[PDB]
Amino acid sequence: TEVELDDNAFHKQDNIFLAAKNPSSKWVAPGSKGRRRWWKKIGLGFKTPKAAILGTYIDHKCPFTSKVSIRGRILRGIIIRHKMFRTVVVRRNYLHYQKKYKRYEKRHKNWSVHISPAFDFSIGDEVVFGQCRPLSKTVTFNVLQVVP
Amino acid sequence: ICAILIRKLDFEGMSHETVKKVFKSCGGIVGVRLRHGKYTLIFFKSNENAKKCLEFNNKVVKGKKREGYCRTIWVGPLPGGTTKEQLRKHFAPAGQVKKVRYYPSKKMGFVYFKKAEEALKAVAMQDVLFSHGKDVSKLEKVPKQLQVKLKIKLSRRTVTGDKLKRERLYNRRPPSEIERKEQKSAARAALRTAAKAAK
Amino acid sequence: ARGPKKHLKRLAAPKHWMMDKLGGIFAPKPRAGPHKSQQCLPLILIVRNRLKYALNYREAHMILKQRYVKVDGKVRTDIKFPAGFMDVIEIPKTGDKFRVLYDTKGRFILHKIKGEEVDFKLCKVVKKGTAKKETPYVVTHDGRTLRFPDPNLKKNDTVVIDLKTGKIKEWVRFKVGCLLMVTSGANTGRVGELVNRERHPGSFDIIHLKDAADNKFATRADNVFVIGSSIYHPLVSLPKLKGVKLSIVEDREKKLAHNSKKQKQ
Amino acid sequence: HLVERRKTLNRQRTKAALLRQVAGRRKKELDVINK
RNA sequence: GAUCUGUGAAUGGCUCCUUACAUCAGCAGUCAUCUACGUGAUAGAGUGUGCUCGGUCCACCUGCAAGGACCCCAUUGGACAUCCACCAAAACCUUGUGGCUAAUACACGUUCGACCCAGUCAGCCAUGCAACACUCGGCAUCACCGGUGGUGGCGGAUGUAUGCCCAGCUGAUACGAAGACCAGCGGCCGCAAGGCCAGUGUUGGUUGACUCAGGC
RNA sequence: AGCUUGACUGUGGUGUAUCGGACCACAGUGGCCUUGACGGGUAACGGAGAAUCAGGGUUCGAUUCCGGAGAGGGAGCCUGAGA
RNA sequence: GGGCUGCAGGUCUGCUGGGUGGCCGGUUUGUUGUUUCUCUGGCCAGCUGUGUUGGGCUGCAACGGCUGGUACGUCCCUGCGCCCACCGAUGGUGAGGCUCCUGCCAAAAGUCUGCCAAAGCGGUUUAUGCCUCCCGCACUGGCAACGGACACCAACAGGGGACCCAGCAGCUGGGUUCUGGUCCACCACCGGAGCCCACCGUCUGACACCCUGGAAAACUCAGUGUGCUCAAAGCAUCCCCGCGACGGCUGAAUGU
Repeated sequence: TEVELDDNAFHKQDNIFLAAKNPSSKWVAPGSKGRRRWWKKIGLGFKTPKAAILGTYIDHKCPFTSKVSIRGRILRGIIIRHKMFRTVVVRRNYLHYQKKYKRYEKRHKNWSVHISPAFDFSIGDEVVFGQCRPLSKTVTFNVLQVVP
Repeated sequence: ICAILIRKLDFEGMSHETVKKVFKSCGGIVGVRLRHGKYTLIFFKSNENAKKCLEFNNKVVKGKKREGYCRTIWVGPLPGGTTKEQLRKHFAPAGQVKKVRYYPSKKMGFVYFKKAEEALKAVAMQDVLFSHGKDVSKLEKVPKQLQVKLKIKLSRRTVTGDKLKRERLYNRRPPSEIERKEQKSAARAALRTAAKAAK
Repeated sequence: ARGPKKHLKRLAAPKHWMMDKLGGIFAPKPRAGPHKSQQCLPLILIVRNRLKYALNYREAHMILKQRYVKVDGKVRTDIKFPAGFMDVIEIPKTGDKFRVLYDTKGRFILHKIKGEEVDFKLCKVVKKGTAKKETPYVVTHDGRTLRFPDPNLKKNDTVVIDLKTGKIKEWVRFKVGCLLMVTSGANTGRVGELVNRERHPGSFDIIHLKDAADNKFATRADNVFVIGSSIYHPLVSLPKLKGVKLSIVEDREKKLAHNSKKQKQ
Repeated sequence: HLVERRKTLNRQRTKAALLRQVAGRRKKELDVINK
């Protein structure tokens, strides 16, 4: 789906040298066909998707297979829509308490969040997304878990 | 001089010389503990080693102990492709040679002669340079100028230590290792019996 | 036009300096030395306001540039040098020997000490890195480097350095049971043994401490300071209350009794 | 020298304890299977 | 006094015109960064090839594989200031020219601040299967005799300091059972032959996380 | 009551001290909105705070402390660690 | 859910319409009298003790002065104390770990109602300047250490050295040490069972809300202490000394 990229350049992974004569088994994964893949385990109590570890897609701005570090807030939202490429709109309906009238308001916030190609998701699924460096004008969060 | 936790200075074979017996003891700064036990004894340790501690006192021989008793010699830095026969040649003028054990992983050798005298002779043969065989008629790098020392390591005592280690091994594993031994002798002789038969 | 600011207003001064708000518009802005600006005492505050040798700013400059105020075993002439926690301040011409510590109220006191206590210091490891040519070092809270520590000296430990040589003399682990002191937050200046460390990966771990008597408080792991392997062996002398904070009714009664018994004469 | 000495000390001690166990376990069970 | 150089003038003081998620407050991140003063450590550059090759002095033959005699280390150069003198302009906190004369200015320079080791080049030794491959030598691809290969070592030349940049490697593991065989390498029984497996120490920091630190 | 067309995302570069449509080239058609977008107004610099205040709240805060902006209006720079 | 062994009151049970005072519990305040105890400085017996002066501190103790003079057992209700229903885990490594048990069989009695302990018996088990790895690779290193009583000579097994002999570190012998008679205490290594910590893995919705803890600029506000003459304030003051001195305790809490 979004594993597809442009055919204007040869998209390779940064830290994997594809023409190594005698490479090591450090990135030979325990379920792959010998395909070497650099990945990491972001470590705030999250699990690296098997799709990321054993996949073929190339994604900078992916938190598992690229230099993008997850640090800062980690929020929970709902996928409003997926109409950008590898980016997805996420909404947080929260309740803001007005002090004078001792009641609450329905408020919301959207986020252009970056879904890596390691995540299966349908529109409406819940998402936990952690903050990364600015990846675009509005994108500064990566999707760390999709919950059906 | 054996100093592990208890320094033991020695004089002679038995309590013959024994003049530093009370000297160290009444030595105020140097030693509070006193010297005896058939040889001189302290439980003390200062910043030195025997190396010069001997001359520190400068009053006696300072020679238990055992030397000149060896039927074996150790030979030192030994070029890569040396051979047991080459060592036998290199130590033939010292006497008749009983055993030689060449260690390439250590670049050394053990030469078990037949008599202590031959070993003493071959320490004197430290001066002689090496030549695996050949002759001194042609000169090159082959002169190696080995080192030679005396060794307390004999055929009998190595036999004893060998079985001592083989049975410091487990009690149940040796036979299970022997059941690994017998299947090797079998499975090797197996296709050997089938070798000449099938052909 | 903007760069680094050079002044510190008297109101914006750290409150743990009992700076009087009417005695001047400015306060001496600490220099960027070893200690943090809000966890430090300027040498002018130690010389003029506490140990009133200097009657004012001019005489403080004089005393300090005359090169006889020694802080951590070396002379410091900067009137704004940020002397902080666990530093030793000697004045030889006077025979003064202090270790700057925290009282139970969270202020910097100058605890008078003796010979061996002045000949070493106690500093907590905050960072552990490797420099070029494979040089393992450990950065402490006094900002110093200690370019070759023992390999088994992990981060939150404390170290006993000899202020003469500047090398490491001892070190104390941060495991549960160690005697410990608080250096920030509300509970600063309190001493209590470590009871348990709650982990919070990605944020601040929390440390639960049992006071010398039986009280219990909590603080942050980057907020604690190890002093001693246990409550029996403090690696440094300790002030009058020994880090035992009193209740506020107890403190009020203590102040009242002191004032009354003093007025008695 | 410190790190290398402590590495060699570890090897010396670990091997010593291991051989102690090898000659203790399998010489306890020696006589207990004998009699 | 002056002057050159260094450093400060980016702080402070004033005002509230602008500015409506903008500013700001509290919280948090920099694993996406910069840094004078301050402070704690650090610091070994004759260095584009093994040598010729830091500089001169000889050699040999489209260079060499072991060859030499000295020299460097009591520390550089050229300016422009203050000064003197002639001055342009109505002025200007505008300015020209000529002659000296300084440096922590500017330029320039660096042996003894290393030693050893790795590595790179070359040579040699001991011993071993073998007639297979690629060749040096003789002929215009059918061809006849040497050379290199395996293993274990020694060694003559040097001893590539560091930052930036690019590429490759590393930056581990913390779950778990046994055999055969062919090569080599050890060790054991061995005079040896031959068999064999009881011994057996002579590479990893940080973080919650890294392509990070550090190292080759 | 609809707003936006570098507008929103992506790939490859540029530039920067650094991330980033910040800029560019090529692709796509996105992005916000009655939970008030976009626009307009300023008896708008923001906050700490001030005045009242049973409680809940009301009004103010140019002004000393912190942050921002400016130096007649604009804009461009050099020096420097920093404008 | 049944319940109730077990504290106070209530279910129960019989009462109380007396007028002062000192003494005693406790030290309650200005006093003395200790000095438990650090600390202080020398002297004195080769920095540790030993008495000591100075203030600190109170195990306190009195003196005027004192003030303070509803009950057992019984049916249950909470605070707890229990018996009686049915069907998050696991795996490694260390930590510059802790605790417990720990040689053989086992009387009777003990337990579960044929298994199993407690706990004496008996001897088999243990004591170096030594041993072990290394022995010329580093190894002067690593490893390993659980008594007395009574009182006696000598055999034995084993280990050990320095000097000399015969033949294929050896024996052959001869030329200067550690265990032999009982009792109690022990019982090492090896191992077993938990607990605590740090790290590394596998598998079976999210929040509001309330409570608790941790984090948080000052000035202002509230508030603690303090006679700037009071007050608004400030963060300082206060005490000794006045005959003459080379000072002392300090405070600047705390909160919303």
